[PDB]
Amino acid sequence: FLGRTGSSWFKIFLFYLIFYGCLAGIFIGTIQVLLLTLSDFEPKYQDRVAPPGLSHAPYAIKTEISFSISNPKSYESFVKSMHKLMDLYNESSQAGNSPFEDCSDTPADYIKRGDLDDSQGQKKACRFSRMWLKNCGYAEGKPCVVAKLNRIIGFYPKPLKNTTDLPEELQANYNQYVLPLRCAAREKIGSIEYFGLGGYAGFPLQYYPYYGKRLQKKYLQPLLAIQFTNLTQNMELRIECKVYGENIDYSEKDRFRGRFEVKIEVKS
Amino acid sequence: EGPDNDERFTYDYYRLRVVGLIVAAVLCVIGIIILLAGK
Amino acid sequence: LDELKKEVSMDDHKLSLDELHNKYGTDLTRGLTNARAKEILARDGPNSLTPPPTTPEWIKFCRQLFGGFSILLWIGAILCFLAYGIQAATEDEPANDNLYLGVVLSTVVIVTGCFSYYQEAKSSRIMDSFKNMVPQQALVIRDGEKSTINAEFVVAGDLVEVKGGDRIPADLRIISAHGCKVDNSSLTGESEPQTRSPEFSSENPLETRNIAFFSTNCVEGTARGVVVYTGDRTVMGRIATLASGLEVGRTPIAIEIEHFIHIITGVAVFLGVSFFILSLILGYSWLEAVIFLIGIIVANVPEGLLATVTVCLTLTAKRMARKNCLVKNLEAVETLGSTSTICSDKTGTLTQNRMTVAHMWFDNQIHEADTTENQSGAAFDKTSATWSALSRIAALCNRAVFQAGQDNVPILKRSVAGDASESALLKCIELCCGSVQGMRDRNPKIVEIPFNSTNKYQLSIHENEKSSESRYLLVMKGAPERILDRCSTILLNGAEEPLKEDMKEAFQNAYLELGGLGERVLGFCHFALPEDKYNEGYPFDADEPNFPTTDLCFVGLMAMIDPPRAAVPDAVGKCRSAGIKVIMVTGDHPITAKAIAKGVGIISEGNETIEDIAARLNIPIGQVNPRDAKACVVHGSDLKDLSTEVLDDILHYHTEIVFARTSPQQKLIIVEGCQRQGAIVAVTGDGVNDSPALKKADIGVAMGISGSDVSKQAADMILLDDNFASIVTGVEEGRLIFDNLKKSIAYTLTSNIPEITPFLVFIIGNVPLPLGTVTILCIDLGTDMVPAISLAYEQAESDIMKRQPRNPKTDKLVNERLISMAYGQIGMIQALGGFFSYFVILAENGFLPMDLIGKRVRWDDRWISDVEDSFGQQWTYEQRKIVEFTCHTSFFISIVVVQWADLIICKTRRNSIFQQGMKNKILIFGLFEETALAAFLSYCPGTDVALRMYPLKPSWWFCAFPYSLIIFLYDEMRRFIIRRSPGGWVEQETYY
Ligand SMILES: *[C@@H]1O[C@H](CO)[C@@H](O[C@@H]2O[C@H](CO)[C@@H](O)[C@H](O)[C@H]2NC(C)=O)[C@H](O)[C@H]1NC(C)=O
Ligand SMILES: CC(C)CCC[C@@H](C)[C@H]1CC[C@H]2[C@@H]3CC=C4C[C@@H](O)CC[C@]4(C)[C@H]3CC[C@]12C
Ligand SMILES: *[C@@H]1O[C@H](CO)[C@@H](O)[C@H](O)[C@H]1NC(C)=O
Ligand SMILES: [Mg+2]
Ligand SMILES: [Rb+]
Ligand SMILES: [Rb+]
Ligand SMILES: [Rb+]
Repeated sequence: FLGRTGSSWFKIFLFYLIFYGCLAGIFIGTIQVLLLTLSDFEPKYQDRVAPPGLSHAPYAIKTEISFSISNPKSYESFVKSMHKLMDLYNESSQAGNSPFEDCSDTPADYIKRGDLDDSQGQKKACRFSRMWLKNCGYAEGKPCVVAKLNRIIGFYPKPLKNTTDLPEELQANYNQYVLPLRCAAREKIGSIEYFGLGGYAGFPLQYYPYYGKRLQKKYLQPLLAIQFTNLTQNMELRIECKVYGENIDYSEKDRFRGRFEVKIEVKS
Repeated sequence: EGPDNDERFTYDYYRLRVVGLIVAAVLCVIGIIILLAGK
Repeated sequence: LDELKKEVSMDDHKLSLDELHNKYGTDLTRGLTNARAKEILARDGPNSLTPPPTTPEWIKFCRQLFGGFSILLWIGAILCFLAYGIQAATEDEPANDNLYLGVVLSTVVIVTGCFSYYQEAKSSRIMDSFKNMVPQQALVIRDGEKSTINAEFVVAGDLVEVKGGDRIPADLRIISAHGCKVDNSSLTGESEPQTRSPEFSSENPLETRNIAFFSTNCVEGTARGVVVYTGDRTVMGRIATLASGLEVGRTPIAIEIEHFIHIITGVAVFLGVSFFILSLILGYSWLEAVIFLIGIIVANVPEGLLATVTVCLTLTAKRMARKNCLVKNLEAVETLGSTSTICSDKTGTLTQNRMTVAHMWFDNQIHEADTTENQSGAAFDKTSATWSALSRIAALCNRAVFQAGQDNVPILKRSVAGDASESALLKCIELCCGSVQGMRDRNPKIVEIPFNSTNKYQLSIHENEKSSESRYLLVMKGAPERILDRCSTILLNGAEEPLKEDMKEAFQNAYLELGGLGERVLGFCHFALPEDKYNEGYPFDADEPNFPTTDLCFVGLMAMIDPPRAAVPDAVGKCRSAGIKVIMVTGDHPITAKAIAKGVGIISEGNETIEDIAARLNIPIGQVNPRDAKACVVHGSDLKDLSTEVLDDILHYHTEIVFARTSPQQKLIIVEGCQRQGAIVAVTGDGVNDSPALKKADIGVAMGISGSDVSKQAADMILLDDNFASIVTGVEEGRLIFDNLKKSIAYTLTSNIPEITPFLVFIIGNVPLPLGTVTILCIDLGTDMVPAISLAYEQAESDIMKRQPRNPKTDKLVNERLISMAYGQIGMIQALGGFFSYFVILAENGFLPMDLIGKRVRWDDRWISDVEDSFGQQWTYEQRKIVEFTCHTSFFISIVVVQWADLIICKTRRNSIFQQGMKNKILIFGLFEETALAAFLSYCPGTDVALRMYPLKPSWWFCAFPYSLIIFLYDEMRRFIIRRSPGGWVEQETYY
């Protein structure tokens, strides 16, 4: 033929069949032992998610949400993702004492449901009403963005203490139980309005620590609705929403490390 | 610890780099020694 | 074009002096007119040689920039700029990826260009050396007056004059001469002075006395002649053009390189476009379809391989430089290993090029002297009183002297003023009797008759050094038979005795044997003149026989030859044991050529020519079956009337071939004949008459000390110490580097698979990219480099000089067996070890292997800063990317770890590491430096930006260890099978 005879062509097939078969069987074996060394409830390493990311619902083309108020299908793209998220926080999804629980309607302290063990059933998560998100189809004019803190197993978000000076200096400082979120731009051509649990501009600490998908399915993380009823129009406004805390840090590279990058433009 | 389990989300990448560079250097020296056993 | 120059020349030495003048419109006495000479100048053109048109270095460099790998890397470099252009227009990408990767790849092409350019070097100044043989000026007779002119202004027809010490300015017809002798070594390779006279003495113009040639010099006397040829039209000017004009051609090693380039280029374009369409079918945007292709290019092309080859060659050439063997062309480092036929000059190559005493006949006994340079033999006789009598004649009846200031150099190497035979005798006595000058001071010469053409002997009368005599001793030497007709007694073991027919017959026997050995034989005799008949003041007349020259006492015979170099016989046998055919090709006479052939082992004992059979059986040569003769001796005059097909039959039908009295073109023809049969041929030589053959040879080797400038220009290799044993070393080195290149190539190729497979699974699986493009270049250009080079220092696995020369048609540098092992077996195991570490990193950070399938869509989505892992955690864009790049880093390090084992297995093709050992210090160096580089690239701060290399946790380093070990075991088991059964299965499938 090309290389060899039929007899040789066969033998080279019988070899590579057994050979690659063995190699596949060995590869699988090493994957088995790897998995055997891992927990079902907690990942081996967590230093790469460490400082929590802050992500929002409006799917930004490039950290930007520009549209026209005087146009219907101009914002119907951002309403798709906005709906996708909030559709999960339905009351019909949170039914019965299992696996949900009514928690303080005001920001409270942490809740420990034991260890990362299966020695108990599904760890009961705090309910969250999308109805706590006042004012927010969504904002056809002047968007109503929804913030979110990235989930990390066993992470206890710790707010800053009012020992020294603060950006939003001491205003509504629920020091003990709220992780604040203050959006900014100089360039003050807007109108910041925050909505959340208990009416505070933060995340209620009663939703922590997260026990993971395996130990807490259907779990709901707290949301923080933000509305920009800015009196300006037809210009790119670089708005940055920042979260503050002891366990919260940022990076010049990762522009989502505990903060937002939104470029709103109501070009109408 | 409980609420004070910050060490869980931390890794000493600084020491690791110091050690890694020490090792790389020493392996580089060892190599020179064996090569220079005759030039 | 040069087929005309490969033919024997035609001449006009047969014409009379007068007749020759009519042909060139010339005067025998007055010479040309100033006007007629200038007319002929403009007509024929200058008496000069024009160098052939060369290829500029520009075109030479750029021709490498387009050879398979460079072509693919160019397509990659441009395709980078393509994707970059498409980006800069569509979505403003502030990145530098495609732009920088395009710059990097273009640099890789340029630098790789320098390496191949360095390897494909051609240092040739043939025509320049020939031009150095034309004198600046010549002496001509114009308008009846002699004047010096620019030699280029010399034309056919003018009257030229030459004298001892000057170069022949052009081909001349001798019309007048006085004691003129010439050095024709340019045409023959033999430096013994040849007389020139107006008389025609041979039909063959290269042998006649009435022609003098350009490229030669007058050694003594004076001559006048008419110019018959000028410039390019001279006999050796044509040789110049032939030699300088010959097409170089591709080396065996070069052909091998291009061959695997085709193979690897083939699989590259195959998988390249095979997956380019496979991606579009899967609905991949052309934006991405090209990005994947660039990666495929980088994965398939072994970026550092061609440069490795060059470095391995260079390092092998450095070792040979350290044995006095200079390599002018890096590729010639290997050709000697692939050589199946050596065509060797004799004089100054196989031989020392110095008349040396070989045997002596005295006391009715043949004695042998030591002919070797360094005198590696033993003594023959010292005791016999006869010896001292013969020794005295050899010293006394000798007019040769050592040049001043030689006392530092060895006797046999020092320059001597005199003819070759007298120098030989001088050096013979000086060696075994101490200072000859002393013997010539103790015995003052009073009268002598120098060797005469008519007398055929030379005699001398000396004052006997003996005090009790202080009388007159007569000594003489000459033609053995002439000396015999002047002897009455023979000095036997001390005492004289009558010359009976018995001893006279033993003389003839001794004389015939020595002459049969191709040796020049001289007779020696002396006579103690009677005291009473010769007073202490008796005057001797040298002009008229004033003393007896008959009834003298015969002392002995001495024989001499230009002997082989000490190492030559043994080197020839070694070449022949390695299955290399050795042919002699010489300008010298057949009797001498044949005798040295037997001396060095070109013709082995018992082997006969057709002429030998005929003489032994006493029958006509036509009655001899030529197939009964494995040896042959072909004279150039017969070679001339043979067609190439008939030359091919001679080459095919004889194992032991001697081509004697060959011209320079004839040497070229013999070389081409050998090549025509498909053989790789080496030429060894030292003369300008070797230049064409040296050029045409696959590898030409010139002698460094004895070699002429031309020969060393025409060669690929120079033996700086004239050590012929270096050929044996060269062939051995050549074979070793050929095997080690295979090892180094397999090693380099093996790591291609773990660089290809990640890109494929990226498409077919939709998982995060396991390894990056930049990461690949950190391997092929970084870590694999020193290890791959180090394989060039591997010792032989068996006695390589015991095997036959490789068949260049069947035995390739890269074959299917190499690809099967590197791509199909070992590289495949490396790929898995890479993937394993990849799955380990991701799973330990929360992304278990199961959830990875079909996630790249959301993974690469820059706007999704919340991807959910297996544990329900949410990752931003840059966070997951850090883990991904950490995956690139550990996959990279996995390659390094699996290359550890590969380096050790590529060490040997057959033998076990437990047999070959770990005595390669460069290899061990490679292991340490490779690991140091990898660690540095991972842990050095800032490398996460420039190369996207991230620090690895200690446990990460050990992921591929079980795969590294399986490689070592697998290959060790496999080779154990090879050795345990030379049959073929494992062998014919995987044996590189
Ligand atoms: C989650 O809540 C949303 C609230 O808008 C539900 O949307 C409803 O969709 C139905 C049918 O398309 C409409 O008739 C209603 O007007 C919507 N609102 C309400 C309050 O009922 C959505 O269907 C819910 N999703 C799930 C899975 O239950
Ligand atoms: C990523 C995976 C799916 C690709 C696997 C590719 C396999 C099928 C390839 C890789 C190397 C290949 C072999 C390389 C060498 C030889 C020897 C040659 O004389 C015949 C073909 C043969 C035997 C090839 C057959 C196919 C082969 C085994
Ligand atoms: C939000 O909606 C409420 C009614 O639910 C209305 O009273 C109020 O004006 C709205 N706020 C703004 C800022 O438009
Ligand atoms: Mg010679
Ligand atoms: Rb490669
Ligand atoms: Rb050559
Ligand atoms: Rb490679």
